[PDB]
Amino acid sequence: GSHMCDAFVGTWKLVSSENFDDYMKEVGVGFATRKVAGMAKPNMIISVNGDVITIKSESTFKNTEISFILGQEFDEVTADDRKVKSTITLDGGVLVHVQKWDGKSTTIKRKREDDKLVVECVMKGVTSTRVYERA
Ligand SMILES: O=c1cc(CCl)[nH]c2nc(-c3ccccc3)nn12
Repeated sequence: GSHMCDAFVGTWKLVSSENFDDYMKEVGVGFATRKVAGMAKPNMIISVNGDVITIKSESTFKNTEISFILGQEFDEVTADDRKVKSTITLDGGVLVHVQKWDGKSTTIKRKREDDKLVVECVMKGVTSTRVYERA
């Protein structure tokens, strides 16, 4: 077993969002993508197999999947079609995901809080909070 498995593994559904449109604006997502992505109610599937973590997002907008080893940079094509260099670490029980592209950076933190999995996305000074519960 691991901390990761106990905390995060499973299937999660989006229950609330705050400031997601504003976050996407800051990131540079265009109007039509923001509108359609903002309507999505994704299920997010986290699994662990050895050192490899997989995060899969299924929605009516886009289905995405990343697999990675903590601390090891990888190339990620985001749902909004940015080509980014990503590194994900586990810091004090929080999954911290940094994406770098075009001289820009954004950080996505995923943590447990009570029965929720809380996703905080930060771009410059703008934060969006997305709350998931077990499916
Ligand atoms: O709703 C979002 C938005 C972003 C980045 Cl824009 N990333 C993200 N990751 C997740 C998520 C939620 C639950 C489990 C795994 C991942 N939700 N989520």
